[PDB]
Amino acid sequence: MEVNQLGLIATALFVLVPSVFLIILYVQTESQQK
Amino acid sequence: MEVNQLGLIATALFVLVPSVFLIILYVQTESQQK
Amino acid sequence: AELTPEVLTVPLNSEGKTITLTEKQYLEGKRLFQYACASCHVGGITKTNPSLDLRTETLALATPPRDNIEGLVDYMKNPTTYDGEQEIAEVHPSLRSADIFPKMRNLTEKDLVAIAGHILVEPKILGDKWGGGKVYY
Amino acid sequence: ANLWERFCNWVTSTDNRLYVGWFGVIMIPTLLAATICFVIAFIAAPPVDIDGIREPVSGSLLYGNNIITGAVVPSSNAIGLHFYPIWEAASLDEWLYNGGPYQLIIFHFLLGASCYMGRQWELSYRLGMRPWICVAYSAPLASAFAVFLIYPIGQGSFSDGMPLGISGTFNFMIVFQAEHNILMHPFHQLGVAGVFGGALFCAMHGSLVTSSLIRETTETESANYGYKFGQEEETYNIVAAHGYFGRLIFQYASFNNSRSLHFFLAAWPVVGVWFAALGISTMAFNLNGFNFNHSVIDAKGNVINTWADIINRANLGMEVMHERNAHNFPLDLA
Amino acid sequence: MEPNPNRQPVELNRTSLYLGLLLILVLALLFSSYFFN
Amino acid sequence: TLTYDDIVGTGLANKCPTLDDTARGAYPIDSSQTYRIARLCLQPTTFLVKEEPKNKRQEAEFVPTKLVTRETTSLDQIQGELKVNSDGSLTFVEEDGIDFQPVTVQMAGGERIPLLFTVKNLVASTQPNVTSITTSTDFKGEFNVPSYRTANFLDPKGRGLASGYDSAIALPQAKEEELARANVKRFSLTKGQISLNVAKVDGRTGEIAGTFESEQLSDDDMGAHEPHEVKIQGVFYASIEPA
Amino acid sequence: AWKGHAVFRNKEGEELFVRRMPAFFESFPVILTDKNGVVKADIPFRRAESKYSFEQQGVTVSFYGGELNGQTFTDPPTVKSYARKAIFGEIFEFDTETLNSDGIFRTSPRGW
Amino acid sequence: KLGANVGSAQGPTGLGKYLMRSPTGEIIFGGETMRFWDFRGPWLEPLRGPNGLDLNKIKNDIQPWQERRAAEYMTHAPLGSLNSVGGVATEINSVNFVSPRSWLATSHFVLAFFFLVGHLWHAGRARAAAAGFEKGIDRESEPVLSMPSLD
Amino acid sequence: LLFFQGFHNWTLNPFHMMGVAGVLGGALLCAIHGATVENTLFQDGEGASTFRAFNPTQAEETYSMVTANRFWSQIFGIAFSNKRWLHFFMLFVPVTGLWMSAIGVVGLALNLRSYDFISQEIRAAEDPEFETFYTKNLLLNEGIRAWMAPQDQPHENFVFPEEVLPRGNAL
Amino acid sequence: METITYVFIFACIIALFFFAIFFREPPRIT
Amino acid sequence: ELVNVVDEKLGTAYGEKIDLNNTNIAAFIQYRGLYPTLAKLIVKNAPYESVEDVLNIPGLTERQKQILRENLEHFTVTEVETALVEGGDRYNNGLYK
Ligand code: CLA
Ligand code: CLA
Ligand SMILES: CCCCCCCCCCCCCCCC(=O)OC[C@H](CO[C@@H]1O[C@H](CS(=O)(=O)O)[C@@H](O)[C@H](O)[C@H]1O)OC(=O)CCCCCCCCCCCCCCC
Ligand SMILES: CCCCCCCCCCCCCCCC(=O)OC[C@H](COP(=O)(O)OC[C@@H](O)CO)OC(=O)CCCCCCCCCCCCCCC
Ligand SMILES: CCCCCCCCCCCCCCCC(=O)OC[C@H](COP(=O)(O)OC[C@@H](O)CO)OC(=O)CCCCCCCCCCCCCCC
Ligand SMILES: CCCCCCCCCCCCCCCC(=O)OC[C@H](COP(=O)(O)OC[C@@H](O)CO)OC(=O)CCCCCCCCCCCCCCC
Ligand code: HEM
Ligand SMILES: CCCCCCCCCCCCO[C@@H]1O[C@H](CO)[C@@H](O[C@H]2O[C@H](CO)[C@@H](O)[C@H](O)[C@H]2O)[C@H](O)[C@H]1O
Ligand SMILES: CCCCCCCCCCCCO[C@@H]1O[C@H](CO)[C@@H](O[C@H]2O[C@H](CO)[C@@H](O)[C@H](O)[C@H]2O)[C@H](O)[C@H]1O
Ligand SMILES: CCCCCCCS[C@@H]1O[C@H](CO)[C@@H](O)[C@H](O)[C@H]1O
Ligand SMILES: CCCCCCCS[C@@H]1O[C@H](CO)[C@@H](O)[C@H](O)[C@H]1O
Ligand code: OEX
Ligand SMILES: [Ca+2]
Ligand SMILES: [Ca+2]
Ligand SMILES: [Cl-]
Ligand SMILES: [Cl-]
Ligand SMILES: [Cl-]
Ligand SMILES: [Fe+2]
Repeated sequence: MEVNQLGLIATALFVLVPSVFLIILYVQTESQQK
Repeated sequence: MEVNQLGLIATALFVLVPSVFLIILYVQTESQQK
Repeated sequence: AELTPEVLTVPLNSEGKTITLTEKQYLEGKRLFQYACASCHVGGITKTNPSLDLRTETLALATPPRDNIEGLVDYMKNPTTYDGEQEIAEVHPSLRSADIFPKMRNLTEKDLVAIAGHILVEPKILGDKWGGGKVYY
Repeated sequence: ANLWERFCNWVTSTDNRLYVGWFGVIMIPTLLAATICFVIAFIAAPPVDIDGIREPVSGSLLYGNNIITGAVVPSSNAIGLHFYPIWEAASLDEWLYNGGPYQLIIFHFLLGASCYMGRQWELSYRLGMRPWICVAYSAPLASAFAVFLIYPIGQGSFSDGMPLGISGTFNFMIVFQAEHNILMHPFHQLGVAGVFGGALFCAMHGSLVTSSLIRETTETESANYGYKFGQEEETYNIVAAHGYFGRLIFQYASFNNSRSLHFFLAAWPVVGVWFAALGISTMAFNLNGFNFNHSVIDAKGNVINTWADIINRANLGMEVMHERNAHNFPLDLA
Repeated sequence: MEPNPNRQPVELNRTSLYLGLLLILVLALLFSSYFFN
Repeated sequence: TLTYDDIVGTGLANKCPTLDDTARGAYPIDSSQTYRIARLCLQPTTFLVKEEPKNKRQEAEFVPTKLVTRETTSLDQIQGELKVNSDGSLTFVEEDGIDFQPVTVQMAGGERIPLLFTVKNLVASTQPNVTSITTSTDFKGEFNVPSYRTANFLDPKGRGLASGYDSAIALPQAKEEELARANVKRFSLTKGQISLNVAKVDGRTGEIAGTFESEQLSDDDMGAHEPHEVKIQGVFYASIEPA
Repeated sequence: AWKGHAVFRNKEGEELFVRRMPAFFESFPVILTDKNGVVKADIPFRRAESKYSFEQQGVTVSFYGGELNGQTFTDPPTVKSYARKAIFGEIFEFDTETLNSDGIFRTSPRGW
Repeated sequence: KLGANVGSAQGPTGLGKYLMRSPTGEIIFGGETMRFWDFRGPWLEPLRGPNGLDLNKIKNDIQPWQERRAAEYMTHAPLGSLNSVGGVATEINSVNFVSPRSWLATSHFVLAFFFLVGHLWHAGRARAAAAGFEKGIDRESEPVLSMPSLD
Repeated sequence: LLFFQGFHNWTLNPFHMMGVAGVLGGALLCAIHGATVENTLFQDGEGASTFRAFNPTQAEETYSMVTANRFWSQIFGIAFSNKRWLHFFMLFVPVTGLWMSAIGVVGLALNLRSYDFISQEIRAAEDPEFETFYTKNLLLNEGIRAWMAPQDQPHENFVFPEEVLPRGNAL
Repeated sequence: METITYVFIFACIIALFFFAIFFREPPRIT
Repeated sequence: ELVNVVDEKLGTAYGEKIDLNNTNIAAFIQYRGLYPTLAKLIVKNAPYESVEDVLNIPGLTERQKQILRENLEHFTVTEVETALVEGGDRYNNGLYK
């Protein structure tokens, strides 16, 4: 199909950037003293 | 120019995935006590 | 393979008389050619006019014929254009212009004969390398 | 304390995060200018008539290059060694067509790097150090001078200076090999011995010192935490290292003296690269590599090729093909 | 340099990570068709 | 009376000689004598390029350009026959000289137009009854414009007409049709027109000077693309002498 | 499809063989010899002293088998084209539009 | 000599094959030697006019001694190998020649460079010796230890 | 070397390039480290030749890490602070480099080259005014192959008539 | 977009120079 | 539609003999007595409607006319090809050894 090429990168970043953000916060929360 | 269409995402991920990895490690190191 | 007397036998004149050079003659001819000629004629070409070489077939078709000893010796005394029309001693080293081409000054008949022999023998050794240029290096 | 006094005190201050210094007063602006012009040119400059035959070569990203193919293209062969500042041009467009950016960048850069070396001396002095780090740096600097200034002077044109780009660097090397047989030049050979050898001794030294680290850590932590910055104790066992190395070769090939060793480490690559620099700089005046073309002949007089002759065939390919539209006469005399 | 007294540690618990990942992924599953168009 | 060392580097070498405002006389033409132009000089001062509109039905203008190849543009040391024709007009027949210059000018927005600025094989004639050349005299004529590059020129992939590859070798199994115009080099040969307007005459010395306008095609990159229409304006100098 | 086997001949009817490209070469000259390996024709780089051009030597090509079976071509451009393909061995027709093929060789899974 | 009109011969690039203009207009030789138009020599200057090389002098006034000299110099260019094989790097063995200009230029570049190095060496050492730390850093009075941290 | 340039375009290969970085970087580290230690030495003797003032069994560092660190921090912006890391890194750079070049060569075993940029070629084929250093270097390579192949690969019995040899004007 | 990528990676590298120099972990003597 | 005119000319007599109207002057070195004198005259006075018209060049000596006659068999004439005669290429065509 003649799709928007940028679709791919658009989707990829759309997922990865916020997800990564979360993962960072989560991980640095778990490493904090208990 | 007629470049490989996957170049962009390939490069993006090539940067982002390992960088994020490092960032995660770094941030959770800093959040550790002492 | 060796440098045989047969290899060293070259036309002396246009009438098809040969002469057999000594190894000493050939070597001196090489030395003298390098001393007085190679600066323009290294390998049998001509740097200041690449259109004319020292291939035997080329000398044969020159006027007068230069594909034998006496032709070449004569050329070294009184050089002409390829068609014989002009005498060019003024811009080409020769006994006649040894005043302005000093390296020609102390050259004997024997020397010119030796040079001529070098020029005739060399393509018999090197073949197409002689006058062939960088393509054949 | 008048104003000039405080200015001098700040310039030469040993407390600035980056040392300025008097050399730095020249370094900083020239390097900033070279860098800025370079980044802009590399991204956006139009094609440049490097060989002065109205055949413009595209070096920048926006004009069809990637990182590997892009370059800041040397100034035009029509210019030769003439000084071509912006104000000698009728317009920025002319300036760009003729490769002005190249000259601005390389002159500012060479000044800047020279002052960088000076500055190494200068801070060594302000800190009470011995002074010769800058002499070690003289080797790569001399190389830069060799490919950007000296070689162009010898050949009569900055159009034969090294291009500011990856592929342009390769072009430079290949044409150089054609015109000088640099591989067969003992100074380049010494340069190779210098950088190969430098890599070797780098690894060697790294590995031996690493090998003899005194145990200061547990298995679940980096051995590097075993060294504390500024600690007075040496962190490895140089006697154990020397013992290993002496046994590996023989007792006397080894250095037990750390100072002598480290001096060797400085001297080998520095001297080698000096010779590389001088190789380029003397080949600048066409004193070229060893020529054994047709050196071996048989009894009849047949040429017996050696590997030198094969090299010659390759060199010939480079020669006849390079700058395919620039020569009208049979000898490439520069 | 003297330490800034306004600093605060930041947190994200596991449930928030899961909720967040669900939001991002589902949003992506929703919008991707439009990104490709 | 300047020497090379007075001149070198000044930019003067690319300028044509000039006549004073005193030179408004006439140069007597004797039909019996034979004449020559000993030195023709043409110094371009302006290069205009005809824009190429989109609707193809709008008036195309000649737009200004920027010279980027520096002071290398003038034609000079041109000599030729100066014929007296039956109707009393004169005809310059160009025989030899430095009668071409490659020139590159740059359009607004950056497009570069290379051209072979030339008067090669110029034949230019006056109006009839030119008993004396005056500041009312003028020449009109035609010249040839050969390909900007000649036949040995190789493109960046090593293709050419009289030499070089005849295909795109980096694309071994590509279809050749779509690349034909780039693969098959072609040698252009066209016509230009020029008008010389005499503005000054020194009849004692036979020196004339004035302005010119010529029109010609630009480089077509050996058939790779369409040429542009160029108009060149400048000043000229000629020295007439009986031969 | 196979285009069929190309047989090259000069104006005298001698069969000529295109020298094949070795794997080392990204690009290769077009050179034609007889059965004994004597150069009979080529595609010249410099033209000024060409002696073996297809035009001079009157090179023609005839196909046997495949789509072009029984056809002969004599116009130098076309003969030259098929010769260029002949340095690659047997000649084939390719669909290059479906994948937007770029005409540059790629390795097989054997390679990868 | 063969009948070429050298002033009008257009080279392949569009620039004159024999003669062209310098960036400021002077008539100069074409080909790569366009870089060398600043050259001045007793054999060439008779062909020089106010605007550079003169086409009429070139057509009519070139003496045989000039031809001789040009050929001599063309064939004794300062190019050659370290083992004194004269000519370009791809030339075959035959001429024993390396120009005195190359020998002198190269020798003195090498010497001038190592003398620059010597100057750095002895200048730095002289400063360090006059100030008293050419033999190293005093452990008991290490200057940097009395300086504030960089950060 | 010359063969690899002409046939493989080896210089364009990112693995070779990483090799060059490893080798020249190693040389750099060798030089810079040596010079640094030698120019931050402690005065441990009275001799102007400072080599004797070292003892293999001595417990103390012979040069000042702190002074070296300040110097490079101010000259270059960053500096080693950890000796162990410094020396490990001196192992790591040239070793890694040589390994990468080995990978590139393994590719070249199969002619799996970094020979071309396809986009470059599509543009240059369509546009005879487009030129870069990359296409220039390919011309050089084509030269190398044509002019060296007959004598370099004699088993192929190459005969390249003069007229097919690629050559620019005059040369 | 290729150009944008090249310039982006480069720009990131320069930013990193900035942080690695001015916001390094300061070396501390024991 | 698109044709390399030089390759094309190689398919005419231009590829077989010295074209008095097109060939570069060095070709005249192939035969006795033609270079440089007659070669210069010939190239200078081109083009020729036929080979024998070369006998009519003004100023030729009787001996020159004889030599030309001896070599008519080696000559040809074809239409002047701009690509071959522009740029002074008949005197220097960028080819040396
Ligand atoms: C200014 C310095 C200089 C220059 C330019 C020349 C130039 C020349 N000499 Mg002369 N000569 C010199 C000094 C010089 N020489 C010295 C010091 C001596 C005494 C040994 C001689 C004795 C001499 C003789 C006997 C002959 C010559 C000849 C020649 C000619 C051929 C050179 C040759 O083939 O070398 C070959 C090249 C080498 C041997 C390579 C030398 C490379 C050196 C070792 C590199 C050193 C660089 C640097 C100094 C090292 C620093 C070390 C670093 C770690 C600090 C050439 C014109 C020949 C000639 O033709 O005479 C008519 C000849 O026969 N020379
Ligand atoms: C900036 C310049 C430069 C630099 C620094 C390099 C660097 C390198 N090149 Mg490259 N090269 C360059 C330019 C450069 N190149 C150019 C312009 C080209 C043309 C394309 C090449 C063509 C080229 C080729 C064809 C090859 C290289 C290879 C290499 C690598 C070889 C490393 C090595 O030490 O092997 C040295 C060999 C070894 C370390 C093997 C083991 C050696 C044992 C231990 C030695 C035992 C010796 C023993 C004691 C005997 C002594 C006897 C004595 C008498 C002699 C290295 C990364 C090589 C490579 O990539 O390998 C993967 C390679 O094959 N290069
Ligand atoms: C189109 C082009 C346009 C470009 C325009 C660019 C103009 C920039 C002007 C902006 C001025 C402010 C910026 C200063 C930032 C800074 O570095 O401070 C850092 C510190 C802090 O300043 C310290 O600051 C201290 C006090 S305080 O912190 O400032 O309050 C003070 O005690 C101390 O004296 C002082 O040194 O300053 C120093 O360490 C001394 C000055 C260092 C100079 C750096 C020069 C860089 C040269 C680069 C060469 C390479 C080029 C390419 C490299 C990739
Ligand atoms: C141009 C540069 C761009 C920069 C990009 C950075 C992007 C950052 C992305 C933000 C993501 C936020 C995710 C927070 C997710 C999260 O943390 O939830 C849990 C969180 C609970 O917060 P608390 O107050 O309990 O605090 C707990 C702490 O640990 C949280 O930090 O609630 C909120 O954050 C409020 C908003 C919740 C809304 C979430 C609803 C999810 C429902 C699922 C919907 C999908 C399913 C639909 C089916 C039909
Ligand atoms: C003197 C010859 C010049 C070239 C070699 C110079 C050695 C130093 C150059 C490297 C500098 C690295 C950065 C500075 C590194 C640094 O700081 O050095 C420090 C080191 C020790 O310094 P010292 O202060 O203890 O001694 C130097 C003076 O103070 C005198 O006591 O310097 C030396 O050992 C000098 C030795 C010179 C003895 C003569 C050397 C001869 C070598 C011959 C090589 C020939 C090779 C030919 C090819 C095979
Ligand atoms: C006048 C100013 C002149 C300097 C201008 C800017 C120079 C920038 C220097 C590099 C800054 C970034 C360093 C990050 C990394 C960083 O912060 O490292 C910091 C690191 C600190 O070492 P330490 O011994 O303190 O670390 C030991 C332990 O912490 C390890 O766990 O330094 C090194 O490891 C030295 C070797 C790395 C040398 C890398 C040099 C790279 C040069 C540039 C190469 C790429 C250029 C790309 C071109 C587009
Ligand atoms: C050395 C003394 C020397 C010899 C011997 C020599 C020979 C020579 C011959 C036989 C010819 C004729 C070639 C032919 O095919 O007919 C010839 C022609 C030319 N040469 Fe020569 N030559 C010697 C020396 C030199 C030197 C040093 C030069 C360079 C300055 C030189 C050049 C030439 C030129 C030019 C020609 C062609 C001249 C013409 O036909 O107009 N020669 N040489
Ligand atoms: C080719 C041109 C030849 C011209 C003729 C020669 C003229 C030479 C005159 C040199 C003048 C140098 O003058 C120099 O000025 C500076 C600044 O005021 C002085 O510097 C002095 O004052 C400043 C400011 O308080 C202090 O920071 C510094 O520590 C102190 O040394 C120098 O000690 C002095 O020597
Ligand atoms: C490409 C897209 C990527 C997006 C990247 C997003 C960047 C996110 C940056 C997160 C920064 C986290 O910030 C980090 O927080 C932790 C706690 O929260 C701090 O940690 C601090 O608090 C904890 C808890 O009391 C202590 O144990 C610790 O010793 C103290 O330093 C770190 O000093 C700080 O650096
Ligand atoms: C901060 C801006 C620096 C970069 C400016 C680039 C030159 S400016 C640039 O020039 C091109 C060619 O003439 C034009 O096509 C384009 O429209 C114009 O924007
Ligand atoms: C000049 C007309 C010659 C036509 C025949 C050309 C050789 S054959 C030709 O080769 C192409 C690859 O280049 C294939 O894609 C195509 O399928 C095939 O028709
Ligand atoms: O410019 Mn760059 O390169 Ca030193 O040689 Mn000549 O010139 Mn060009 O040719 Mn080869
Ligand atoms: Ca008027
Ligand atoms: Ca396509
Ligand atoms: Cl021939
Ligand atoms: Cl090139
Ligand atoms: Cl040239
Ligand atoms: Fe160390």
